[PDB]
Amino acid sequence: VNKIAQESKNIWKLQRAITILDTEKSFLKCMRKAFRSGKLLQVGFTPDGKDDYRWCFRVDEVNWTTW
Amino acid sequence: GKIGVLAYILQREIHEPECRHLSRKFTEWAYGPVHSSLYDLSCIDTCEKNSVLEVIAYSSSETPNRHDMLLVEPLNRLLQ
Amino acid sequence: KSLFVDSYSEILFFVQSLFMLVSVVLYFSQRKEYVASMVFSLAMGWTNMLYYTRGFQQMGIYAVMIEKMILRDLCRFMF
Amino acid sequence: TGKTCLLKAMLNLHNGQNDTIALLLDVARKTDSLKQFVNASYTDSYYKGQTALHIAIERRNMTLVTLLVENGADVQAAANGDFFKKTKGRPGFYFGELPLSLAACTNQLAIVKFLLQNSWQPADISARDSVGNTVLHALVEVADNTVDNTKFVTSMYNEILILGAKLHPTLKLEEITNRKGLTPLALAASSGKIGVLAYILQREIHEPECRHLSRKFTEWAYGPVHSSLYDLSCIDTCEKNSVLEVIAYSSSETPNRHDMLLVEPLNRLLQDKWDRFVKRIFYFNFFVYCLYMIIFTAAAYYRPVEGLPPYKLKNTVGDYFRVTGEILSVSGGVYFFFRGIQYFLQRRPSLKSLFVDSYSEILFFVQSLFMLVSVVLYFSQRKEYVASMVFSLAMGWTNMLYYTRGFQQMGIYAVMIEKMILRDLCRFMFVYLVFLFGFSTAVVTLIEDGKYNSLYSTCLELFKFTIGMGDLEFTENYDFKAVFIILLLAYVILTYILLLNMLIALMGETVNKIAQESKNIWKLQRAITILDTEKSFLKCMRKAFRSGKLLQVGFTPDGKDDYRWCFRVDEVNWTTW
Amino acid sequence: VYLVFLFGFSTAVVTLIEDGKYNSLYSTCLELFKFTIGMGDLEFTENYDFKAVFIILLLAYVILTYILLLNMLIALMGET
Ligand SMILES: CCCCCCCCCCCCC(=O)O[C@@H](COC(=O)CCC)COP(=O)(O)O[C@H]1[C@H](O)[C@@H](O)[C@@H](O)[C@@H](O)[C@@H]1O
Ligand SMILES: CCCCCCCCCCCCC(=O)O[C@@H](COC(=O)CCC)COP(=O)(O)O[C@H]1[C@H](O)[C@@H](O)[C@@H](O)[C@@H](O)[C@@H]1O
Repeated sequence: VNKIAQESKNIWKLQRAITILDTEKSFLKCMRKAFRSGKLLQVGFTPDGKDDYRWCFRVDEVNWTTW
Repeated sequence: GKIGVLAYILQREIHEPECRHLSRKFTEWAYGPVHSSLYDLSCIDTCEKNSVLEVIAYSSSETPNRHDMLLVEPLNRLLQ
Repeated sequence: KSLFVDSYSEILFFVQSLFMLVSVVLYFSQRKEYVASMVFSLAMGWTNMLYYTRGFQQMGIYAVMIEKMILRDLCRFMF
Repeated sequence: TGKTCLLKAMLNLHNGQNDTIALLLDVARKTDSLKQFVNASYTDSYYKGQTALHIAIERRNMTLVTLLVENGADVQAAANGDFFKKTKGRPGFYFGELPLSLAACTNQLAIVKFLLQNSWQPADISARDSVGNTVLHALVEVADNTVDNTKFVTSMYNEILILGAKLHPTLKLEEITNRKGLTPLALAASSGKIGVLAYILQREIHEPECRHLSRKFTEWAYGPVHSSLYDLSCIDTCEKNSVLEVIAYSSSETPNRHDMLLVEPLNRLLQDKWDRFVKRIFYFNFFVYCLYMIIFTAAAYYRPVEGLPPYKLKNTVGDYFRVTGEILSVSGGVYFFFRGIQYFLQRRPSLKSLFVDSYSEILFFVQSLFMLVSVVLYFSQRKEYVASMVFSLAMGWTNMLYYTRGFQQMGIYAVMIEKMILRDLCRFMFVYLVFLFGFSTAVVTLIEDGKYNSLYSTCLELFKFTIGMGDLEFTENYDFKAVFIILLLAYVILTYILLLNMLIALMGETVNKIAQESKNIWKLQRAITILDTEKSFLKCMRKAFRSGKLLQVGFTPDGKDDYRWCFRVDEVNWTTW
Repeated sequence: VYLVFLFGFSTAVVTLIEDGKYNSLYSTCLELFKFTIGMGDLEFTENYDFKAVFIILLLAYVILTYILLLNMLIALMGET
């Protein structure tokens, strides 16, 4: 038990990930809300004049250094 | 199971002209110490065949770091 | 080999169902031994309840620890 | 949104420069007027109140700050839009809404000093935002107990105090309260900002005309030895938010509520209070409770065995003693009942703090409830009162462990018992009960027309394995003996060999990790005991107020002298002669 | 701690019992002690009413002393 704590957390997270993927693959209801994060424009400037919408996922962060 | 390369790619941010579009991590706003980043998630959440989540989850049990790869930041937050 | 070194829960649920089906066959085969099958399935069914401890962080991690104890320490000790 | 061209230009700076800003300001001057232009601000509910000065500060552009202030910008413009509120469910950044608090919250000391000591419009250092929080309150808010954050927050807090004293010697910044009545010290204590609290409580300022601001003073220092003094104002006692009261009666969600009492003056003060005042009272309370439980045990043990209570009192000594003990036991039950109600009413727990914390008061209340139910059944002519009474009796004896606090060795042991029950026994009992019920159902299904053949008897019979009494051949009323024995062996292996030994391993793992947490929790438990004792006190005793009214500096900002009830701590150092 | 638990539940059980073979603080104290050494009968008497109360008391005692406290003692001695 002293040695498998982190391994146990990792395996649990993997087991939950498998459950999630099976649920989203089955879904029994033609639900599209399983597709998360929203179709946002990251740059809006591809190598050509077009804009790129890339389904990005938002993460807030706070840092008190490197002002 | 090349966790290092995966960790690099998923949060790659390129600060120069004509190579911004190559990034997969973008910073939208940053007021003070607070800033809101955006991860790409193309071919992570869903795609034609090889979604990264599908590839890791349905790995063959011999991949070296199949347990650790999900600790990479955007994947952990996305699964939660 | 991947069939047995990994995906234990699929095996256990499948074996539960196998015992159930053998129970049905014996039941309609006019053998009392269907009871012998049924109880085994019943026992396994309740132990397979632990499959659902995932989704609960404390209990899921605990269940993984139980799994690993069975595979490593209980196996060596029992031999 | 309502943003003007100036605000658009300010949000687009190239290496901190944008020449069109001075162009727009000069044009505004020459057109009609500037004061409305330079104070233009957003109107939408998200960025409401944001103005160019805020943008200058957050961009860390000194030049624009100086220019905008010079041109008559409002240094008291409050940005109270939704992005500038706490609002845990939305993104944003709280900083106190004011340019001075914004400068302080972003580690920009030069801008703070300029805003305070500019020629055109100096900032009001005592100003308060919509929440009532002034700069010091905001600085407490932005703390998160991390090293790099805490360093600058403590430093800026120090510097703002120095500047406030120099500019307004008669102003007492730390005495300002927000809408909640909290001073920055009380706010730091309530919110668990242990770093800032540790800074404040032992603050020492070595310079003339700022000595009075310190809270740690050195009276004499002969050689390596020197005797320091801690202020203890608003720690030991005050109007509302005593620091000890704030920490002890925290809502259990405060991050560092266990750690905050490790701060030196608090720990020494609590120990002094204990030894001087509370130790004797607590021991006496323990003695009284022991007498109560002995009397209750004696009353219950000698209950009559005839049917149909209540029972006629026999004119004999033993029955007089029995009914006397019964009356006293019911009295004590009522006492703990009303104490539980009083605790609930005074603390008003929000139905989660009622269960996730304060287990002792719940247990004593439950004991008293069982006593009252016992009385009701007793006079209701039901023998079932016995069923109630015994539970109360059992709980009463186990509640004796409540008094293991106040003993350093035993209280830690009691805390570890609590943690074992809450973590490891709960997880084990869930899994064990799943296995037990599953195999019980299997075995009782196999058994037919036997003595057992029933869920209760088979469950108990399998449970006997856990206590080392499993028969392993308790019945033959089945067919397929091989199936029966296989089930029992599998149950034994899975539960007895694996799970109990795994429980031992996990308890060993847990004990290795909760040593310091146990010391902190025990210290907190004893602190709560001390505060309750000094709060009730039943005699109007003034010895509870410790440390003695000493003169610290004797030189306030005016010629008055300061008597601050300081607490003396003697210390030695064999370095830095 | 163990003696507090033992005495508390002994007094509870001997209170519940009436006019039995045990019906005495010593006999019940010894009988509950037998659980600690792995010899607890768990049905040592029926001289009561309220069987559910009796069995609930014994199970609570067993859980608190045998399962919790003894394993806790082992863990603490390991730390020591
Ligand atoms: C007569 C009665 C006999 C019953 C005997 C059985 C008792 C336990 C029953 C409890 C049920 C728990 C369960 O359902 O199975 C547990 C483990 O079961 C065992 O330990 C079998 C011991 C044989 C988790 O199974 P899982 O599918 O998650 O396997 C994990 C992969 O998924 C994951 O990707 C990783 O590769 C990870 O390394 C894998 O483990
Ligand atoms: C039929 C018979 C059954 C008896 C069942 C019960 C047996 C145990 C009886 C032992 C009595 C010990 C006791 O009297 O209670 C112990 C806790 O024991 C339990 O775990 C009860 C589980 C229910 C201390 O409770 P405490 O009030 O100190 O809670 C702490 C706060 O005070 C502190 O400020 C912190 O917030 C900390 O996080 C809190 O924990």
